[PDB]
Amino acid sequence: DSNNIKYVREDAKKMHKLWAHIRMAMEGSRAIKDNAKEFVPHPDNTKAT
Amino acid sequence: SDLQVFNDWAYKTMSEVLDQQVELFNGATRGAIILRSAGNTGDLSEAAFWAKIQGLVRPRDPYSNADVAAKDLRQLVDNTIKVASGTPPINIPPSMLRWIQKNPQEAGAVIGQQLAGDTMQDMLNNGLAAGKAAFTAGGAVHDISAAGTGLMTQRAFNAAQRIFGDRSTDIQVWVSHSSPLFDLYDNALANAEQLYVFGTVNVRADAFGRPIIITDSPALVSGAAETLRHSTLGLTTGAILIEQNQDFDSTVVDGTGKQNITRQYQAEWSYNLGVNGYAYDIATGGKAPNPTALATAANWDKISTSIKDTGGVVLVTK
Amino acid sequence: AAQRIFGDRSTDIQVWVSHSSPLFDLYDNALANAEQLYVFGTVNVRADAFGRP
Amino acid sequence: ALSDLQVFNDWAYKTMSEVLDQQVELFNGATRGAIILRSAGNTGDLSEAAFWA
Amino acid sequence: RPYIKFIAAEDILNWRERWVNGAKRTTLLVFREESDADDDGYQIYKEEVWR
Amino acid sequence: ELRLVDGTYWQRTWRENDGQLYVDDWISPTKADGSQFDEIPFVIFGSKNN
Repeated sequence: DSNNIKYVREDAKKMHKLWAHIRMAMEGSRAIKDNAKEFVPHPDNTKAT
Repeated sequence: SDLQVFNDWAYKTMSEVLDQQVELFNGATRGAIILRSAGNTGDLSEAAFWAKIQGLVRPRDPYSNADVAAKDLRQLVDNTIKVASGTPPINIPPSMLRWIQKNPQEAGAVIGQQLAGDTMQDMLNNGLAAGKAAFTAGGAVHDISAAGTGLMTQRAFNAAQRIFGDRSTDIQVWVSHSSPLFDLYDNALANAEQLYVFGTVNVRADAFGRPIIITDSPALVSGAAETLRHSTLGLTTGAILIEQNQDFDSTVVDGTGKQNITRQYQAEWSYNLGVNGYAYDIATGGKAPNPTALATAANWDKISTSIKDTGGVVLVTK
Repeated sequence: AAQRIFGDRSTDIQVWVSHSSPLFDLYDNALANAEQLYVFGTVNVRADAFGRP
Repeated sequence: ALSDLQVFNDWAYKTMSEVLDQQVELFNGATRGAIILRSAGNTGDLSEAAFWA
Repeated sequence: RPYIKFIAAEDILNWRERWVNGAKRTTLLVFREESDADDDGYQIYKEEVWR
Repeated sequence: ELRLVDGTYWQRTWRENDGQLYVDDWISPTKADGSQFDEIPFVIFGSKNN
């Protein structure tokens, strides 16, 4: 948060999340299986280690 | 929280881009420091010009000219050393969305916005250190430390005017550290000779129309505790030149055959650095100088026959 | 001296929130200008630190 | 004289490399079809055919 | 005569886009062309052309 | 950079070439007849409204 040309609005930054999920879902299955850890939680994190 | 659990990729602006002012190029310092993008080959770039003949005009004896010794015209050679820089490998965290290309959490997405500022800082610091070293080697240094506190209101600047002589009009930028600036403010805020008012205690100039540009470069700070020294240097037009070689580079690997995916990132680039009227002693120094090598005197030979043609004066205050 | 902190990036300091008594002491010091920094008209300046209110 | 001056020798990068020593243009067609070059993807490490002896 | 080509998705292998006069313009574009040499025999070869 | 001061449309440009931020002098694009502009020629369409 500096007086710089690349300052991004705090609201748009939060929206980037939903934007990223929407783009990830639209583009297809392969990216969803690349972000598996995000979308599908591991059934056992103890095993995930 | 997003730390080690990574709830929202949403990048953050308070990524602490840098901590020192680095916008001191081209119009920022009235063309005292030039940052162009012009690549060149090799590890050097020398330009040869005609030297000023010393005894061009001579007294004459028309009654008996007798013999007159012959004279030849020479060709001095400047220099522009090429400096190499790089970035140590950075272990990209597994939470980074490098595969995604929708401006997400890519490896270079965060390191790039940090690295722009850090590259600016490198160029500025190397330029300032090289300028200080060259001006010291050329004999254009004035040290004001035994006169009381060490820094005066503007009498210190008048000393550098004395050093540079009658052509001192061409000096119009004073790059200095923050501590000398605040000492100058304190001296203004308690004036022994009453030449200030409340409205004019915050003037950035030096009573000659030369703005004082403030940076916290570690090149301008020497010593510590009582041996603290601050180097403020006055630059002429195009005193310090920094030409980029437009040779940026990057690469991203992963943790192959590792317990965790230790993704890494390296970057390497280069630029040409040449101060006005001085030549880097490549034979005495190295092919790709270190920051210490640039800062070391006797690696900077004075080419011009007059100090006035060389651009810059170093002032040292405690 | 406070502005000495923050180094070069100290111009971004904007506001000096303070108690009344320090301001009144500042007024008293301004009225007692041994240094020649004020006249009668410009002695009640609220903003003092280089344009900082 | 030329000693006072600094001589700067011209240089260039021809961005070309010597290709090969022996002749390989004969590899197909040039030798009346004696040696033929095809483009066939073959699995395994072998290819067998028959003609009923 | 002008000849309209057809280039597969797998053959286009380079394209560079910049601003020329401040507009999205295509500067570089490289694609692959594939031919079968006219030798004297009956064999088939795949001579390759890059534009 | 699109800016609007005193009812005038101003514009800049920042370019990044190997870790450097360039800046262009402020310019005011003008209409064909002249008279500059009074608004920023940028519209943000969205699902709800512009």
